[PDB]
Amino acid sequence: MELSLRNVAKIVEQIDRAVYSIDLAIYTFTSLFLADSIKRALQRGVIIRIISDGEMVYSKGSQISMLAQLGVPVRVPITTNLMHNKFCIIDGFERVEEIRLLRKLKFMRPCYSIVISGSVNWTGNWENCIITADDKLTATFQAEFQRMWRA
Ligand SMILES: [Cl-]
Repeated sequence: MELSLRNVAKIVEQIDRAVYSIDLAIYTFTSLFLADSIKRALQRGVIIRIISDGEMVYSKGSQISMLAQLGVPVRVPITTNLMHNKFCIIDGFERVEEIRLLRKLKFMRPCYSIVISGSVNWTGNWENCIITADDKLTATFQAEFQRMWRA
């Protein structure tokens, strides 16, 4: 239970350093530490999207409603949302590039894609956490995120 504290700390820190975008796919979202980092990211101008489960979104105590009220778009598949892992994409290449077109930015702040992944908890735990900056893995996660976002 100590590694989960260390891992969450590293994840919050990664979210704090998000420049343009955060795409999060999670089964249950109860971590106050994660939810607050998303808050600070949103206040920092970062565009954030969240994909979760319809039933778990209204469970106790979910942080989804608190984030959705701040203007964070949340989409849930129906039904239900079964995943093999929860993941977070920070400044994914394709996602940042599409933001470039949306805001029509003349200049780009330097950044790079970071993928955080871990085991799904069905019942604030981040077990089997991996943090890496490989675009090969990034593009795959982004593609999966794009798919669920459509549906
Ligand atoms: Cl989860």
